[PDB]
Amino acid sequence: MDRYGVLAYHSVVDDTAAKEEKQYFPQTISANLLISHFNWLKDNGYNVVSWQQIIDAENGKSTLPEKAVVLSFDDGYATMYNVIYPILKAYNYPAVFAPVSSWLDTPVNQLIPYANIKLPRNVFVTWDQVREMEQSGLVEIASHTDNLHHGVRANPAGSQLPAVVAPEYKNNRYESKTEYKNRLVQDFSRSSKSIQRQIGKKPRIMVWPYGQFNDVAIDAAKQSGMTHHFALGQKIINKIGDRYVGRLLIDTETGFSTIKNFLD
Ligand SMILES: [Cl-]
Ligand SMILES: [Zn+2]
Ligand SMILES: [Zn+2]
Ligand SMILES: [Zn+2]
Repeated sequence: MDRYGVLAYHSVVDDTAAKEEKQYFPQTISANLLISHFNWLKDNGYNVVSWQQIIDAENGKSTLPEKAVVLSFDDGYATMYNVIYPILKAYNYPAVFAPVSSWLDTPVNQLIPYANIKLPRNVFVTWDQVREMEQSGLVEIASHTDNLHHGVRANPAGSQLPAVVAPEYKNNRYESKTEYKNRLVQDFSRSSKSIQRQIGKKPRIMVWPYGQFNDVAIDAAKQSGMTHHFALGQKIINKIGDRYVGRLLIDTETGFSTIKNFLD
């Protein structure tokens, strides 16, 4: 066919504990739930394809199988390497991984400023780990911004919005449209270079933090080679060649009927 679905995952842990009170990051699920999805896909005729097969399809080099599905993992959590990757290898499932590049670029001796707190560097993967995963041929490296996976103050009353989608209010004023666009263009361009130099491939997908984007962000990403962009459930079916790619956001309540209705 000419259609494909996309699933969006974040962290995956061995812990089967109920998660609501455990202080993980949002949308963290259990490895059992992940396996259940991986089993349900293959036992229902869904074929996991790599991003390369998508690109090969749009370029008229090969066709996709029926009920094509892409798997995607956001943020750069060490669980990508420690929990997810062994499972991808066991299933021979490829995937797209979107680490925040300034998090990875943080030296091992430093914490990562993250809203009100500072995180141990090994919450996240190292670049050695990313190289190994990419070299397997199973994992495509996408961008998830360099350092725009945070909020900015978006008004004088102290409202905070994702940095990608809001001119910043600081020094008692709003960014100019030109300042705001510049902020996205340079961050995205540093992300592309940060990934390229470790990995050998410029990323060719932008994955938006929190699913949120706009026209300025799209054009900023496009300028650095990321015309394909991954959002969340604001679009369900993707056709070969689409720039705007929708995804299902996975959470601990995502059961088979949820996945089925989406992929239907
Ligand atoms: Cl997301
Ligand atoms: Zn099975
Ligand atoms: Zn995400
Ligand atoms: Zn994210």
